[PDB]
Formats: sequence, structure tokens, C-alpha cells
Amino acid sequence: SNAMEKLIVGKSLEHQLDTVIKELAPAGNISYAVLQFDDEEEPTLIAARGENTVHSSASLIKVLIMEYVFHLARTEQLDINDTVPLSRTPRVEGGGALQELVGKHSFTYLELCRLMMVLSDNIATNLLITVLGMENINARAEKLGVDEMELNRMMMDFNALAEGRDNHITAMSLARLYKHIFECRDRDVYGREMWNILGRQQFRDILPFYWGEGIRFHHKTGSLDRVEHDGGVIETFRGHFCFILLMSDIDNDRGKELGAQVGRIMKEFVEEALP
Amino acid sequence: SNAMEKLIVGKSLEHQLDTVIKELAPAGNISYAVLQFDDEEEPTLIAARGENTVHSSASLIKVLIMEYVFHLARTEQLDINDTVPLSRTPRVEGGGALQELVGKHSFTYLELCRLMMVLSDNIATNLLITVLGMENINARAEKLGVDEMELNRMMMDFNALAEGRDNHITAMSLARLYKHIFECRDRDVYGREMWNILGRQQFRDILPFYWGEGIRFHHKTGSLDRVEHDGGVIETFRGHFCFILLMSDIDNDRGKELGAQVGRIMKEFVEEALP
Ligand code: NA
Repeated sequence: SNAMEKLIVGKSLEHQLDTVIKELAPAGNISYAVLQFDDEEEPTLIAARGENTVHSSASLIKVLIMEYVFHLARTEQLDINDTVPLSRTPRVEGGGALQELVGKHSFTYLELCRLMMVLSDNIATNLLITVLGMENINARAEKLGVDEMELNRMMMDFNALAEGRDNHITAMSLARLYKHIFECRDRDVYGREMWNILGRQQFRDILPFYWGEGIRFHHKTGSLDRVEHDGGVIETFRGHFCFILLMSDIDNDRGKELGAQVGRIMKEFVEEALP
Repeated sequence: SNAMEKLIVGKSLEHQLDTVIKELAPAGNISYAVLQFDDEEEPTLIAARGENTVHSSASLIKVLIMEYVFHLARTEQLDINDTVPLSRTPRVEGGGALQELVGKHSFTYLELCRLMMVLSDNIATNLLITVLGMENINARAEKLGVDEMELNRMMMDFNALAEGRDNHITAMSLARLYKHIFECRDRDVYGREMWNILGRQQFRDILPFYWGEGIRFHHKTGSLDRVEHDGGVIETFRGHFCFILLMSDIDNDRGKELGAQVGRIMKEFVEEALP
């Protein structure tokens, strides 16, 4: 099928998702996008809702940070095996492994990207921001054409949030970032590692909840008070698909439940219904 | 107010939990125990189901490993700040932070207990087992009167599981181990740290799913194919209560859903209904 036929068939997916959103979170601010990804082709939009609405990024901005590290490595501006001391940023909580450490430790850029992504480690993230520079990370978003994504604050910076500086994303900017990463996945060792890191995500409480342990998803979740997000790429027999779900102004428990339903509907649809 | 009265009122809680178990997992092998904990007093049973049935431990056996480390510290048989090289056991997966590391690293017994507990880190667990000795850890269980709990294999030992060697637990043995930990919580820095580690558990997908992020629970989860467990102690306005939920022969996703329902019922009951 061409793109137009896929879009037409996708209306049935929009209807199914909008139905379940209305049942479970009628007052939430819920955005999604479902796209088909093919090598060297523009993504094919299948279904969307509020796909350009700005949401709190919560941890999803970490995907951009990872991309930037691997870009610097590929362009020989850093060695991914050079180390950064744990001491280089203040300890913050909110999840991760490094918050539990007390001794003298150093981690490579690789190790930090890994922990930032697969366990949403906030200290790993802040170490990377500290060493790379927030302005430089945003400049990379501009270069990639995803600058609706913005990094304006460190992880766990409560003051910044209160003073109106928050990290932001949209469903389509994150989808475009994932498409860029998808395109790099077989290019070189750096692209491959980003893809593998995405696929080793440890939090499977949202989109892949019903899929089973055997189904790899290349993804990252985000959570803050009343914000639950999950977005990434699944490889299926009918191709790769990008699933992005952003949920704001929702009870956290309800968001997780809604995201479980939505991920099941998306996966069945692209695997069984979509030509 | 007395133990008999609490037990009688507790039959209502059994009925509510058995009802939801029948609805969601009628073919599952589900055990639970709900107890009230008071300093220096025998635990008061509130509600129980199959509380002496043996289940695969999945990661719950890690609680015993933690207790043994702190026991060795308290009796000056080890220094909790001495280090163990990451190299000391083969890399295994199945979750945690240490599996993502590649450089030369060392961790203190303290750091390894923390990682083992709060993120269920399998390499941290195997490092501790390697250095402390499996037979010694089981001898600790016998001394504590909880030797229905057994450590027979390292984490991720596929062969062992095939050769009939698995780690085992019962609801009442785990409850008695938690009572012991509870009794140590204010005794010394080691007891206090164990209590604090339990309370920094990062996996909140079972019993505390509906509770909200502000509600601390002193607990540990476990998961394997078709096994989902959660158990720990909650501090409430009406006292401390131990909640243990062991679920075997259940689809994993359904187990998480059942556990979320159960933890909500247990918490509301002890906070609102139980005198
Ligand atoms: Na969950």
C-alpha cells in the first residue's frame, strides 16, 4: 500500500485509541503518533492525536542527550570510553543506580548513556549534561530538526521547574529523533549501540505491558507527577513501527493502565490489520 | 484490639482478597499473609492464604542475603565499606545496573546490598553469594528460624533450574524474616540501613501500584517466567503491617494486575477497617 492507503486504514486505529482514551482518561491531555519506518524513506504516518502539542518531556529528553554523545564519538570529538567522575554533579534522587553509590567511582560516556537510558538514571543524565553543555545539546536538536524538544533544566531541579524552566517534547519531534536513530542503527558501531541500548530498556510498565518478555522494544519511558510517557520502535514481521504516547494531566496509575491498553492496540493493529 | 478480635475482623479481608483472586487468577497458585507488627511482640496474623506453600523465590531470597551481610557487619566479621571487584563473578543479565558496566569497578558490600535490593541487581547478588558462601547464607536462615527459605542457586543459573535446584520461599518464612528486620530497625546503624534500603525499593508495579508515590513501603519484589511476588512492611497511622503476596503459575501481566488490586485492598483494610 502507498502512504495514503495506510493513512486511510489508520483511521480505524485512531478510533480505537480515542475510544479507550475517552473511557479511561476523558480529562487527560493525551497525544500519540504511530508511524511506519523504512530505511531511507520518510516515515509514513498511520495514526495521530495531538502530535504537535508540547508536553513536559520528563525523562524522554534523555534520548536526545544519548544521540548527542554518540554524535560526538562518531565525529571524534570525544572518546566514548573516556571517564567522568561520579563527583562531577550533585547527587539527585528520582531513580537510578548511581544514587545508591557512595565511593569514588568513574564511568565512561558509554556506561553513563547506558544507565541514563535503561534505568532512567538521573545522576548519569546530569553528569552528561554537566560535561556536554545544555546549549550544545539544544544546538544538536536544532541541527537534527527536532528542536521542539528542549533541554532547559537538569534532572530533579525543582527550583527550575518552579521558575518556569522545564524540559519539553512533542510526539512528532520525538518520532523524528527516533527515525534519525533508526537510520544509524546499521551504519556503524555507535548507531548500533544506540539501537541496542534502546532495546535494553528495563521499564516495561507502559506500552509493552501486555506484549510478553520476548518482544523487544526500542524505547524510553518518562514519568513525573501526573505525566506518563513511552515512545520507541518495534520490529515486527510487517516492518518497523514507531509508537509514541505522551500522557499529561493524568493520575500516574491511570496513565500506566491506559498506556498498557494503548500499546496492545497499537501492536495488534500494525501486525494484523495494516497492509 | 486483641489478636483474636483482629483475626476475626481479618476474615473479611480474606474474603475480599479470595474474591479478587478467583476473578483474576482462578487457576493461579496464589499465597498471601497480612500481619500486624509491633515492637517486641509476636506478629499478629490478620489474613492468610496458602501461607506455608513453597514457591520459587525469584528474587525474594535477596532479603536473606542482605540480612546476612549486615549480621556479619554487626558482629565485626566484615567491614561493610570493604570492596569487592565487579570481576569476581561472571556477568549475568535479567536486570540491574552492573550488567551495563564494562570498566574496572569495585563496590562496597553496602553498595552491593543496595543495588541487589532496590533494583534487584543480579550481578550484585551473585557477587555477594560468591564472597559470602551459599552454605553460610542458608545456615543464617536456620539460625533465624526461616529456613523454609533456601538459597540453592545463583541468579540466572539456567542449568540449576533444569537440574532441580531452585531458590524457595514461603509467605510465613518471609514474614518472619521481615519481623526480624523490623526488630533491628532502631537498634543500630546496620538495622537502620536495612530498613532504609527496603524503603528505597524502586519497583512499584505490584502492591503499591495504586498507593501514590508519597507512600513509602519497605519491600522487595520478585519476578520470573509466570511468577510475580511482592512483600514488605508498610508504616500507617494505625501501626506497621506486613503484606506478602506470592503468585505462581500466573501470566506475568495478570499477576502484576492482581497484585495492584490486592495491595490496594490490603492497605485500605488495615488503615480504615481493622481496629
Ligand atoms: Na505496571
